[PDB]
Amino acid sequence: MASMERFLSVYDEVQAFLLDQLQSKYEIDPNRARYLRIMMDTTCLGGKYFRGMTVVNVAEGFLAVTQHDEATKERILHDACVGGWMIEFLQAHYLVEDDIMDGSVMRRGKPCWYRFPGVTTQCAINDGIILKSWTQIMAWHYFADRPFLKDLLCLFQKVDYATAVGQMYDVTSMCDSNKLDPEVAQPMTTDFAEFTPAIYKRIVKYKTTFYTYLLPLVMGLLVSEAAASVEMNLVERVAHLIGEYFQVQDDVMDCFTPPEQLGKVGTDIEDAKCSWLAVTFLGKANAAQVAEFKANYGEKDPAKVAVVKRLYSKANLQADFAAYEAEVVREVESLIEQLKVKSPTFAESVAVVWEKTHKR
Amino acid sequence: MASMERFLSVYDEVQAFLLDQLQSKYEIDPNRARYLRIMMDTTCLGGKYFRGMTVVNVAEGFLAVTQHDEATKERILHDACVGGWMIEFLQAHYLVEDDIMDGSVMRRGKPCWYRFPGVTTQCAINDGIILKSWTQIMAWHYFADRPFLKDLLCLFQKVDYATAVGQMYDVTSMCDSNKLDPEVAQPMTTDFAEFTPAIYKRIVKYKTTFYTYLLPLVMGLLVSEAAASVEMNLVERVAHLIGEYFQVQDDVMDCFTPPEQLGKVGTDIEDAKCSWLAVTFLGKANAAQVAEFKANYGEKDPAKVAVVKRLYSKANLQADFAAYEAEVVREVESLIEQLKVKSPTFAESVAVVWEKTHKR
Ligand SMILES: CC[C@H]1CC[C@H](N2CCOCC2)CC1
Ligand SMILES: CC[C@H]1CC[C@H](N2CCOCC2)CC1
Ligand SMILES: [Zn+2]
Ligand SMILES: [Zn+2]
Ligand SMILES: [Zn+2]
Ligand SMILES: [Zn+2]
Repeated sequence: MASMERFLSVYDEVQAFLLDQLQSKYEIDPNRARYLRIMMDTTCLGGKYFRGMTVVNVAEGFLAVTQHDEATKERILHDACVGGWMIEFLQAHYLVEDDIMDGSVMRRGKPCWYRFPGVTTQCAINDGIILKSWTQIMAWHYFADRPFLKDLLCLFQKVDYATAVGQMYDVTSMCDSNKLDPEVAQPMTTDFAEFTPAIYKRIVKYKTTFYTYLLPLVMGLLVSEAAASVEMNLVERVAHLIGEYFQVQDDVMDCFTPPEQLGKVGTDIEDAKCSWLAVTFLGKANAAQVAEFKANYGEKDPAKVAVVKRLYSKANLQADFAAYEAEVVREVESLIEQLKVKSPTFAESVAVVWEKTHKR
Repeated sequence: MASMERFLSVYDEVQAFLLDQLQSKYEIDPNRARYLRIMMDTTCLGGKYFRGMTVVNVAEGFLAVTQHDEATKERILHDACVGGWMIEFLQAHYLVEDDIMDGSVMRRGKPCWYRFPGVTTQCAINDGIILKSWTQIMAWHYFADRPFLKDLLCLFQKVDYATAVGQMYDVTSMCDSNKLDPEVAQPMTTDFAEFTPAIYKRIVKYKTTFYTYLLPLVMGLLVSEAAASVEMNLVERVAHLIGEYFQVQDDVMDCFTPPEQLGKVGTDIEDAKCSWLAVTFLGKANAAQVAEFKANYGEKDPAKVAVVKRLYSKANLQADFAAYEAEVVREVESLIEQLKVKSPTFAESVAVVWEKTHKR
């Protein structure tokens, strides 16, 4: 059975489980069940399933090099699908709540869940809570007797928390740290002193890399009972690196990829986000250019946003991107090596992850 | 050591742990640590700590009848405090997100967290996520080697999910079930056919009783290693009953307790909530009164809200409350009995829970 077909089948099975348990154990009625099935489909399906599929792909790699009964291979693949769906639903939880937080209009060329006429923010916040609770219901049901249950739950729990901290770093990235104060409305930075490479790195590492790269790779190891084929410090370092790279790309596309191809109107400029472009720009600009950046950044006025766009386009940022890109290709290859020692299999999965990221 | 002093001390210890781990392991900076410490204090302190204190009180009851070393008594009390704080922080998570969902202004005579000038909804949604993640960080840290770890986590997980489902039942309680549809904006019910005792009961059971009553009692048993001193079906039935009773009181006070004494302007009438008053009113009203209720309910106009208030006050609802109150006193006493068999200790704790609820 092809891996995608398997992964999508398991969604139908998990959905049916969740909804069936709502009726048999939570006293739900058919119309509320239907609303939650619609919610589930709309918030969880539609992407490429990169994150869930990585869990499957890692597990399929160990299956080729490890002796097992047929029934065990099937169980391991089924566990990888369920775990992959836990990461997809975790993502979904975050997408729903982030879109509410940020006033987003569209994602994947379709309205944000909260903007659906019969949803509203009042329901969408809680819909998002339910999405994350589902991930735990899946874990406890499907993995109740698995030796990896504790490690999976503890790992999931740490990644979730990192992601939340990451969101906090992100939403506060345009404030002066020393000005943060629940009692006082937060002004945007005037100096941009906190738009550094290290600070950017901290945002991206927590907000994205933990859930997008670390968790799918390690989940694959956990369901394969194969955490000993790796040096965990290496899996960390490689995932952080691939993760950062991926966010840099999204940061560049927010600005420069047409809204139709992007699936949303990018607003990082008007939101004053600490993006790769703003940081990298500020790292090379002269005093006149820094002045002009400061006069136009984080402002809804399209002229001022077009001013920021002009500075970036004129600053030869492609040269900086290319150089960052060469250094990451370099470091990632070195990490794949250092992993190839213990597991050609895992190094190969990490190689494929890297390729899908690099080639998008 | 008095139990409250102990419980509050453990908060300072857990806070210090959480914040220290953010700095040593999540790369946090002092001003973001301060923002989260403020967040934590403002969202988690200020109530009576009924829910967390019940965990402690249950455990103190078993300590009086069970042989243990001093060091073990201290460990059990410390575990009960931590677990009690997990329920308090779970509550906090829900209060923060609910207040955002509902457009609330005040709770406990102070502004809702999201309304604080340097918070905003963009941050408060995620602050709420962090609050719930904290409960898991506490559990994994403090209970890492405890035999009850799995049962605690699985229980916590089910209660959380029930609470979320409960919120869904609550926010949709004024819609016709057959009209729920993410694609279509939801009109308020015109027939009130779903304002029944059974339906009300389903809302309250999921939204409130699981986290307020079931979880503190069972957590106390779990940390005491004492789940065998009880028939779990009885602990369930008694908690549902005490839980319903408590919500009926809050439903009555939303309407009839002055805003200064209540700590918020009650809006159940204008929100068209399926409250004990609306259900009980509709269960005894004549055709003329039902007409008048339908013409005035779920409307911001203070005259129409004062019209609903007049109907209730004229409908002799105190007679219905008194009768409900006698039947619950009756059934709760019967349940305490049925529990007294296996554990005078646990029956006594449940007796105290009941008294604190009944006497408020
Ligand atoms: C294309 C890169 C995107 C992927 C989605 C990322 N965040 C969405 C909301 O919170 C979770 C993570 C932001 C970067
Ligand atoms: C005095 C009774 C109150 C206690 C708080 C209840 N809910 C608040 C928001 O979600 C969690 C539960 C509503 C009833
Ligand atoms: Zn965001
Ligand atoms: Zn982006
Ligand atoms: Zn509410
Ligand atoms: Zn209320």
